[PDB]
Amino acid sequence: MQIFVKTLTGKTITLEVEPSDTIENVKAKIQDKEGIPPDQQRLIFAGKQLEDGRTLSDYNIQKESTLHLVLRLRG
Amino acid sequence: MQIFVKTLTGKTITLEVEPSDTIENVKAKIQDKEGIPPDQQRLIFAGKQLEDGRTLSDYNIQKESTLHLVLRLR
Repeated sequence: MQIFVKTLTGKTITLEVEPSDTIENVKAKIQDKEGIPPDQQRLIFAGKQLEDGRTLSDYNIQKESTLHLVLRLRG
Repeated sequence: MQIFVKTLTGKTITLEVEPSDTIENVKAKIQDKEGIPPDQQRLIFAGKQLEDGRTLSDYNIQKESTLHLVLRLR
């Protein structure tokens, strides 16, 4: 399925994910597509900071939902 | 010299740079520190987006200046 990923600047990309992906898998797919380390990715949906071990579908993330990405600057 | 680099939420790093460092060099220094690819970085100084082949001193970025970093999602 396709979701959107959006930063605080409004920049938006599309990302192919599976509903059964863990958040870690989602961050890995962002890293593959964009080169951003997973530990640098804070992903937010509907108020909540998304946790790596949880699954997208369990957060009721939907087809064409948008995750918000914030840069962590962890290094 | 030291400069600061900040995200839109206020996350801050320092970098060791020279006035003659190109913007490409500085992005590569950020990649070294943070793992972020240079072509994924946009750096801004006091409203002005910094261009890869120019140097810090071109923008009158002196010691202890702050730059802001955003992702390009390129």
